[PDB]
Amino acid sequence: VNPTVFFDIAVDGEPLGRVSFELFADKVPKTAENFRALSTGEKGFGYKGSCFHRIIPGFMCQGGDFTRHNGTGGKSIYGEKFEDENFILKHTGPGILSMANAGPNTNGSQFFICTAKTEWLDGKHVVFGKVKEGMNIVEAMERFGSRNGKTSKKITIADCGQLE
Amino acid sequence: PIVQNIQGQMVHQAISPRTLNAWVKVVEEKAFSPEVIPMFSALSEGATPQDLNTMLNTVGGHQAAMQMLKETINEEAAEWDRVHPVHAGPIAPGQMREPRGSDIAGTTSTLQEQIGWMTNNPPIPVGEIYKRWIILGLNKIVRMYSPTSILDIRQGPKEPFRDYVDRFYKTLRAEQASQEVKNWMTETLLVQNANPDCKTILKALGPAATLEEMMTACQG
Amino acid sequence: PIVQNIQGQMVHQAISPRTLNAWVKVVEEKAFSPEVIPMFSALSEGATPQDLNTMLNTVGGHQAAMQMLKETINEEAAEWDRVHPVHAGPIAPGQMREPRGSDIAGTTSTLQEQIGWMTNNPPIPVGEIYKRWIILGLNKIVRMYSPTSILDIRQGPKEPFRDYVDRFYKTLRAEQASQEVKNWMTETLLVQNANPDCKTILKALGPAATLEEMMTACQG
Amino acid sequence: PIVQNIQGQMVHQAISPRTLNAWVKVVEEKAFSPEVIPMFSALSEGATPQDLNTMLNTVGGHQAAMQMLKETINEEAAEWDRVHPVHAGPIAPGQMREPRGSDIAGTTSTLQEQIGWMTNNPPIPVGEIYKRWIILGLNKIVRMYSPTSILDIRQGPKEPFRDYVDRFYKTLRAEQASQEVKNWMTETLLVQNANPDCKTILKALGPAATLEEMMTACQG
Amino acid sequence: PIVQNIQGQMVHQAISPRTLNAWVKVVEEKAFSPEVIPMFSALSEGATPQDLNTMLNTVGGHQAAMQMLKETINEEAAEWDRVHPVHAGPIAPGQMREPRGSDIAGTTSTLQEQIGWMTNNPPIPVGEIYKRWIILGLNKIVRMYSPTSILDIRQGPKEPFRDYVDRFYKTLRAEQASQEVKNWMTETLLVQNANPDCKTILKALGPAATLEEMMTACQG
Amino acid sequence: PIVQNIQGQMVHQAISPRTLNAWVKVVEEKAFSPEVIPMFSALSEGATPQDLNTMLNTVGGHQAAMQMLKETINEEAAEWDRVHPVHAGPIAPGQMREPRGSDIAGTTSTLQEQIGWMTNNPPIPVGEIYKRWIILGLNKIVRMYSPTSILDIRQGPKEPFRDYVDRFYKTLRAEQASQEVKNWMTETLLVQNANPDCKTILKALGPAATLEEMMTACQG
Repeated sequence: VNPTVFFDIAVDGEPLGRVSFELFADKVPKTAENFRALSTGEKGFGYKGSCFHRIIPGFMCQGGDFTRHNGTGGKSIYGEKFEDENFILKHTGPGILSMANAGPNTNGSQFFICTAKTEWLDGKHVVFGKVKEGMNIVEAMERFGSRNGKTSKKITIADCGQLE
Repeated sequence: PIVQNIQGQMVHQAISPRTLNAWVKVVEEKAFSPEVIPMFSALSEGATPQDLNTMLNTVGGHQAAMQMLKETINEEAAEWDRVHPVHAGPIAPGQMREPRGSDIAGTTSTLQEQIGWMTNNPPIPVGEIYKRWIILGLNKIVRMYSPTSILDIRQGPKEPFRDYVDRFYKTLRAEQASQEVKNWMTETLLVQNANPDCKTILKALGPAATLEEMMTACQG
Repeated sequence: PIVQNIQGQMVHQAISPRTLNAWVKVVEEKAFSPEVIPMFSALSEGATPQDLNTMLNTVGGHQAAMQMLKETINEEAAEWDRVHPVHAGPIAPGQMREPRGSDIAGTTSTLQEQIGWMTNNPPIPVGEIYKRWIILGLNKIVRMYSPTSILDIRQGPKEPFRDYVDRFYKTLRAEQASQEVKNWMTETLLVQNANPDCKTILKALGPAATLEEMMTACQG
Repeated sequence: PIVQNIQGQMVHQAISPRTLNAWVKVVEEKAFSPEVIPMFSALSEGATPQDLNTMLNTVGGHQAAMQMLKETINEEAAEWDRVHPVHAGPIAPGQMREPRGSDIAGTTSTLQEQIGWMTNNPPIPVGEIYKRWIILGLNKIVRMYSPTSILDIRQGPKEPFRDYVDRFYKTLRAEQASQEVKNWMTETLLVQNANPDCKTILKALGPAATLEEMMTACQG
Repeated sequence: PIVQNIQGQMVHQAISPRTLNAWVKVVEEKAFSPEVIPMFSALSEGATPQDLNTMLNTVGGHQAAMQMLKETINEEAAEWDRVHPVHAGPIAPGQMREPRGSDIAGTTSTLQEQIGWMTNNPPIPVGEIYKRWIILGLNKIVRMYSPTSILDIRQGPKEPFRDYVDRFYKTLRAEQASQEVKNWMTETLLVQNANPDCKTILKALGPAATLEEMMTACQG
Repeated sequence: PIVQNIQGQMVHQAISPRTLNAWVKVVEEKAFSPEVIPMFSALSEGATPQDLNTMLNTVGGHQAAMQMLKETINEEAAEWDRVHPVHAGPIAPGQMREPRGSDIAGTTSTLQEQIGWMTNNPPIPVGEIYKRWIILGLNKIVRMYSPTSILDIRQGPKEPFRDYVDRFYKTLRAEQASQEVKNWMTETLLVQNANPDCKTILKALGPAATLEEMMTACQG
């Protein structure tokens, strides 16, 4: 019933590990379909070969800008941006997958994986999934980031797709 | 157009002459009216860009409309190439190179490459993108064919209310400026331009009146 | 529309162009007759809401009637939402999607969601619900297109009983009422509005006589 | 044609009676209008030179055009044989010999040799070259059927701009000039040959004139 | 109206007389114009429902407009009661009960309850809700006090373009039917109703023309 | 507008009604003149964008000028967006996000966000940027409201030099041009357009004579 997608992560081309995500399509369906479809690449464009452009140790890893590769772009499967579906789920801990945005109703394709409990984000970013397998791969990724987000090595989504 | 098999996979299939004949006949007989876009979308479901270029080049006559459609497709392809630059260098073995705007149009690519794009893993919907572009072009064409503007509608002293509302909604569907603007128009302009007798019969029902009672008022 | 595919697994099969051409032709040739409702119900058996939207968009002309149809579909969706709101209850162990007024009308529901709602166990009758709505709308349209009231049906001085009863029953079928009202009307109105020459003949037969007896009586 | 079996070897298939009937019908019905070349390229896809020769021979009438097409095919075959040497002698097994011009024309070969040349590795597009020759011939034919020239089009005092540009683009599609010269023609003569009123209208419109704004300006 | 102190907390403050005097003067001197709503929203920032009932009851004259505003407030209060139903069962220790639709207006509640509602934890914005209702009522009032409709605008042969566009935008801001419909109107109705000479001067710039060049064209 | 509050902590203080009344009076009597831009800058020192929106909404009449101002604000917002791109993503807990092009105009930015952007360290100059935009708009409007051009200013036969130079400098200040161009414009236009007797009187003083000597020349 709820889809599961994976990401095979790479640090400058060396394979690092697989993170897999359960998308809560039963509560945030339109948000979950957009991450699912961008992971499969079935609509022609997507995450494969994009990188995490902003990694802040102890906060979150952000990625998903496949058009401009630096947080200023990305687009959804419904157009460039769409509404905040709802705020049922909250940022309760590491592994929560939440939507990045540029204020309300500006969701595109950027997402962030929390590596800590970030309750201040509640009510401001839609949560739509959580890490299933691979959280120590997300944790190891932190080491390649910095206080301001700049990463030291290129961290890419080498491959991604749907598992179930 | 691609068609699924018994085991679920799909492979290219030659375009049926019946589809082309029906498309050309409906274009000739029904000219360029609002009801060509649904039939076009229904006729060419899953059609490759070559099949759409066939269905467009095969339309004899109305060459100005076809040139408008070609210009619209050209602008959409240019915008697609600007928003999605293609990478250079060697391409991965498990991935086929991504198409450009002129190749999304299907102008400079072979049919086998279209089939590989459409049956890739994950599949790339070039046919759906080019169909969306053609549908936008056809919307602009049916906008151009619109005979009269929406504001110039005024019912004659003898023209029945049925013909008036028919003409009104015809040019309204041919306008397609927006949805909420259309909703405001069907509230205001519909009752603003009635014949005085039936006009006051409609005003007797107030703005809360629906179309059914609006018509059966002036009926009989 | 989806169809049972060998073996026992329903897969989506797009609407065939020949079906759309048959629908366009029957709407062109027969306009809006009482019989179209059965032809529409038989041309779209088990159709996804997208197929019914395609068949309602492919119509040419009669835009007023299509507008009444769309408005009645909206009203049925509104009433459906009102009759089927989410009241608080313990969550079900198994979750199945749910069709909204807008999810049933095929406006904001993607084709995959409708295929899911149809092929899932237990199935959600979205197709039959949308067909009931469209059939109610078509009944409204065909009862509006009635040229004259059933009360005005009267036989000419030399008009044969054949054409008289044909036209009378046609207008009665186009007319809308309960079955008992029709049972009373066929006994109170048919014999009275007949031509006096054959009216005496029908009166000589009896009040509760059947149609065939009167028809063979005034035959010739 | 050569239909590619699903997940299997491509199998040869005889041309469909439906395809041949549609071809002979469009020939008989529309004579030689500029769209017969796109419709022919659509009907004949992946077809062998035997199939193309059959599709050409089934045409009845217009024997002058048929003889001109055969002469064009002969000239193309002569040029091919002149600019391509033909090898002879013992040929290694599993490798077909050098296709001559008379063989690529299909006049001195057989279906077995055609399928062999179309299945070789790398494939040799004998069908795609013979179709190119047939399209060159059909282009010569449609140029010969052009009733009036392009430089001699003048808009009538009452004939509207829509009809004028329709005739102009039809004659442009029939024209034989290269695409680079074809552009300057539609840029200049379109506004240089119109009636004085909309001529001054488009002159006030000035440069960057596109068909949509031209037609919206010449309204009324 | 509540006011913040040095420590940061807020407490009720008596309404200043030269606010009531300024409001009464601007209401009488300017009567009803689109620029009374910003003045009202600026004068009573943070005012309790009692203060708004004061500012409304203090308006002598134009009693029909005040009754319209009272009726609009009445209907708005009923909708709030219908949309949210009070919950049953035990109430949390840190929370206490909310106001009703009629008590949002402050008609049946004392000032201390309003202050407790506005400075509660979390605060309840009854003042902002009643201000929104009053602003909607004032919008309807300034709609009624519009002296013409948007369609009847036609510039006279001598009336300058400046006065025409001033009247147009005045009755357009007084229309407030929508925002995108306003955007379509300012494109179509603004260009459609000009004096023939300046009309064709504006047509010389095409639809891409902006308002500045639109006016400096007819200027001088 | 925010103001330095004892001690050293800026807190939000709503706009005073007396300031709004002064603004309405200066836009009632002075209307649009060169002096309004300086008066506006002094009445709105350090004002949040909401206060400037309130001061621009309270203006009654002159709707064309307000629309020009709104459109120029939109243009400046688009240019700011094109020059200062805003990156999407989660915000830092300590610092605020970079304001977009429409967050400056107070359209979609809540008052709290603006207060944050102003009181934060380092501060974001949203108020001064929006004031620069409004000042550009007001300059456009006051250069439009000029009745005649500076080239048309000419002295009457008996019109004293006082009124002539006053009107000339008033029109020159209302006119829009670089100060470097004005330096030549004055020395070329002031003496030439004067009365012949006063023309010779000023030419007797010299070309580079100052304004006071030129004045005391024809004094009385």
